[PDB]
Amino acid sequence: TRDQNGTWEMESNENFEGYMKALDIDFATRKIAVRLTQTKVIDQDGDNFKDKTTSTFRNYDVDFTVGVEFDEYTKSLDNRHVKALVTWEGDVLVCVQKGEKENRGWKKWIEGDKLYLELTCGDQVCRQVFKKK
Amino acid sequence: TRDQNGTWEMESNENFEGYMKALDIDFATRKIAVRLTQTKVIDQDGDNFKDKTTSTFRNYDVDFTVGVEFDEYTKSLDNRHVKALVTWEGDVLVCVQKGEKENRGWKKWIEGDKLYLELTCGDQVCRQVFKKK
Ligand SMILES: *C/C=C(C)/C=C/C=C(C)/C=C/C1=C(C)CCCC1(C)C
Repeated sequence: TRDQNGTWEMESNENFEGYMKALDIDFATRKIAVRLTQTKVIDQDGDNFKDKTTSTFRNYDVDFTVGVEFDEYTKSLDNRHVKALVTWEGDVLVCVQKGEKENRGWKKWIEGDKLYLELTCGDQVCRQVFKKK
Repeated sequence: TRDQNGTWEMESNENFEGYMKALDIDFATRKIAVRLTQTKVIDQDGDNFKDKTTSTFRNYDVDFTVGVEFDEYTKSLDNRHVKALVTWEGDVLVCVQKGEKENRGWKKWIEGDKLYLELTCGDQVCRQVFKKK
């Protein structure tokens, strides 16, 4: 078939590094690129093609109900089991992940059109700010 | 407020390295992660949350008509101009990218539920396989 329409998810990628080196793509970029999954969206109508390639490293999906403890396997992060509980403290959503790691959890809250997330583990704190699309 | 619904685009990310290290995420993995932009999709109904964070690197878009030569600027790849021409050889879609690099182009074809993409540049060949979602 000549019909290449569809949404296509990468299954394998052989010698992407060699090809990128031939193009002179910088080292930093290649090191990232080889690790990414790619998704390809092809819109084909007769002889007209629109091709969109997107690259992704890892996803993280978590579902929870506030006030309901749950077993959480942090797959594709550090791969541990923790007992997670998310509760409200004012308008701050607060998560504690009980497990091997001390002081593990997070805080997530809104101010104006921005979302603030503070991730904690051990004595380390990571602070992230998101803007609404 | 407590409504955190929406699609959220990361604006900044402080000490992500510190946090991943405390989690014992491996060095190479940390170095890729710190570079990527994240998008957070939150679906909230009352106290029920579904959270999906996606880490992404680059995108590449190209539109063309089979048989019509066009100037391709490879923005976000090697940032060069090639005169690209895409043609059919049987059921294989074949592009030649004429410019500075020799043997530059690609081939795309369907076999079953799979899409095959061979990318070439200089003495290098990259082979990719995609499955329809
Ligand atoms: C017909 C479909 C084509 C030619 C798809 C081409 C996609 C690439 C040549 C991949 C480009 C990327 C890199 C070279 C590194 C950054 C990540 C990508 C996937 C955008």
